[PDB]
Amino acid sequence: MKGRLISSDPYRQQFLVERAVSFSHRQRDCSELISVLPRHALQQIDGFGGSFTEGAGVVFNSMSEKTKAQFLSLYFSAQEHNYTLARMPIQSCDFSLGNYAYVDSSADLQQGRLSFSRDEAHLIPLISGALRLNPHMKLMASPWSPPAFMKTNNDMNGGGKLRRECYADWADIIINYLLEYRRHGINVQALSVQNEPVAVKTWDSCLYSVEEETAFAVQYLRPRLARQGMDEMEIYIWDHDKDGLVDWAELAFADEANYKGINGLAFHWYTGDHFSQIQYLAQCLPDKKLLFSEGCVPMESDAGSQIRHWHTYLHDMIGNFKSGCSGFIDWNLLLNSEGGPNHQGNLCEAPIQYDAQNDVLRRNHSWYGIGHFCRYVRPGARVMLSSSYDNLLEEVGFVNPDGERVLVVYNRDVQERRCRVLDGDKEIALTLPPSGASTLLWRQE
Amino acid sequence: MKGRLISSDPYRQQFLVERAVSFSHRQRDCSELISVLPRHALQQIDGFGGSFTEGAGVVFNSMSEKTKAQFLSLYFSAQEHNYTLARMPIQSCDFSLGNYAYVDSSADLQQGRLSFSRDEAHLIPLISGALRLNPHMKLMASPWSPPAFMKTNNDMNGGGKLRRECYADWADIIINYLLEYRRHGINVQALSVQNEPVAVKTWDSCLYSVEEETAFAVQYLRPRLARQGMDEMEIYIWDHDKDGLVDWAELAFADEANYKGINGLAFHWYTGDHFSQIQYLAQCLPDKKLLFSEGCVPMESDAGSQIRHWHTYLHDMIGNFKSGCSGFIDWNLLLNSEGGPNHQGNLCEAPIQYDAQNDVLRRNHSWYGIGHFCRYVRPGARVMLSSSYDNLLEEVGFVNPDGERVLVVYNRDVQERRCRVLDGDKEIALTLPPSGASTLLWRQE
Repeated sequence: MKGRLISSDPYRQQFLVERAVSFSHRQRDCSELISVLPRHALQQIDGFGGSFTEGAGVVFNSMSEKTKAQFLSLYFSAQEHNYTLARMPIQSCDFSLGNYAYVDSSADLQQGRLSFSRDEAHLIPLISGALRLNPHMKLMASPWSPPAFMKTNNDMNGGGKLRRECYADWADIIINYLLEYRRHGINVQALSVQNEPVAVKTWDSCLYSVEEETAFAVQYLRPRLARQGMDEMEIYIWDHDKDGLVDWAELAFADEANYKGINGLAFHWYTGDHFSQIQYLAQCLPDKKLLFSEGCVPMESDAGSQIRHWHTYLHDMIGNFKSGCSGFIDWNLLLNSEGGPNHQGNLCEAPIQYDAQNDVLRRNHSWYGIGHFCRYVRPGARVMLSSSYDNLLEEVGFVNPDGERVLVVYNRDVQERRCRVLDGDKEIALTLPPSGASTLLWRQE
Repeated sequence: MKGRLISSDPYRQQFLVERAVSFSHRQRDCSELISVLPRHALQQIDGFGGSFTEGAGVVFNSMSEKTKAQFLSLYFSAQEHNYTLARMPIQSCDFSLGNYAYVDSSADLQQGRLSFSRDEAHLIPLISGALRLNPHMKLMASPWSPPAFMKTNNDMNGGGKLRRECYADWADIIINYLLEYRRHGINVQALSVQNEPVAVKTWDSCLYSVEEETAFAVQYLRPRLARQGMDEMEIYIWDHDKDGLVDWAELAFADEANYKGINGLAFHWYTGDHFSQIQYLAQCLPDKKLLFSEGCVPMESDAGSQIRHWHTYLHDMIGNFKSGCSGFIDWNLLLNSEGGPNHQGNLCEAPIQYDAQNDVLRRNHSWYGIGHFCRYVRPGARVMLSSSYDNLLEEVGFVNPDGERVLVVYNRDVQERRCRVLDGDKEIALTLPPSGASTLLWRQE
């Protein structure tokens, strides 16, 4: 039995180095093992990707044609990151030049006058470019806030709630958003009712109780989607941090109608690991999807910033998938050198950043970290059962649809560590430097 | 809502310090949380304990009468560790003065000439003393090796296997052992077919294929136990390290006869964490028990060795229970100053060691670590759902039969760490020093 080993040694700036390797008959000793049992498959995953925001779009539009091509190939080429998922905003989010909605007054609403010109200039070009490289990407759309006049606070920023008498109107706008994008060759396959429905932000935000969020999904979105023949659309709820996952799910799915009309829950990583809540729901709601929909790290200039970011991405991804996660979607795919533009000054790092002045593209550690997963695991693959002799050696494995085994191993220890990947009567000894990560690919004999 | 907090700092050696504490209404911020959901109960646990071996018995017998009482109280008093489980060997194990069997020729067995002199002299006195403090202890017996003449290698040591024509006779000896102990007021409630059935040791050992081990349990042990009115006896298989747990269970429980006659699997920690395998079985075999039956650390006198031992016990215990474990049984309860007696020089540390030179008893760090669990969690308790924002802050919670909530938290980080235990709309902020451990006790309002 043989395979391919892709190894990264961040402290030496060595990333995704591939080389041919071969397994050997296993030794009797059972120490330092990372046992893999490909025959025992767990949950199915839908893919990996990042987010298209007005900010990312504006930065993309500012790239030279040469850079645009390089950027798109790096992320969407089947020979590179092969991104298969994506998330985008319905109207403005903080990563926009400013607030914007598809309709700004009750009068324009009544007269049916909507405007998508802004998305057509800032978002669609980037999305269309990506779709050219991978026309089969599964796209998800989520709102940060309904138009100002449809809210109790008359402001897209600062929280507030959707006025009860505007539920139908907001749902109708979302349908037009979908029709608008379909006209430009962009098909959406998933939606979330609202980004962080329980959190007030100084930027675009809107609050919904669990009863309100689920009612909007089942009573308003579902019937309309069906009438448009968009029955297969997936709808996710929560779309917030992992600490409140179980509490929300419990309340939401207690109602049979919600269980039937909602596909699963989306979650973020801003409050930490909380992997146990993903696992509990994976066991209680085996037929629902638990999607990681957003995460990012701040801009930091100290010596250890890149290594810390590397850890944050790998640690959360491995834990999520080992716990029942159905997919991974990073936040902004791209941002400028300072981590913008953001209309509220909430600057953040993105795996790829671009400097327009010198027309220089930069790949941060996180880009390579995500790569240990996305470059090798395909949509439809299932996580496989595996175990590690030491929790500091983080690991998770998958079996692609074609049977290819894929194992990701990350050493969070501050020392070089060893392990023996054991698959039945075959094994391969690996040595990882501190913070090193390796992806092993192989097929049954 | 009030509670009790028991805190330990292994470096400063301030163990199990208790103080009254109070929860406060939760703050809106959701960072640094260890979320607990008592309403969601997981697996039930049977208790905590240690092992009685000839070695431990000899050391116990060597103590002064005052030290014997101190020792017994520390481990079995309801006001101390309150051990509720125990494991002991059927015939000799490595922690014995030497090899010994209850009979050594088919002729003597045939005529009922068995000898329990050594058990009566070295094991029964210790066991009886413990039973005096806790008459309801759940005792488990496991063999390391059948008599030499019943094996293919005619040696209790060095592996070999039970001769097929001796299955009935070995089973009878086991029954005789049970009747011998019963006549001495000692009732056994559980058995394992063989200690480490796939491992050859320089000391007492015996190999069994999974087919052989299960057949012995179902085809020979069960019938005999039933005819003696011991049908309630629990039988465990595997009784080895966690790395081969799923593989063995898969093969054993594929047969209906085995599923109906075997109560679960026992396991050790000698090859590392491998927590995922416990979790997988907890999901696939929800009605079977996954018991941790043995573990110990070697004698080590280098700097910080006590902290490492403290870590080993707490880390494995927390991981096991979070993953589906039904109980904890430590290896030798007591050993001499050097970590013996052991007839193969396999010296190990025990939570309590006795120095016969000056009649001094010493409690190692591991004793206190185990206490964070055993002094507060009662048999029949159920693990509760909980999650941590940072897995370096290891934690597991329980709900005792009387409703008391118990949360164990261990900080494996190298710096002081903070966390907010969140129970519904109530919280309590805790600060743990490096390697610190805390047990929080409380009841619902």
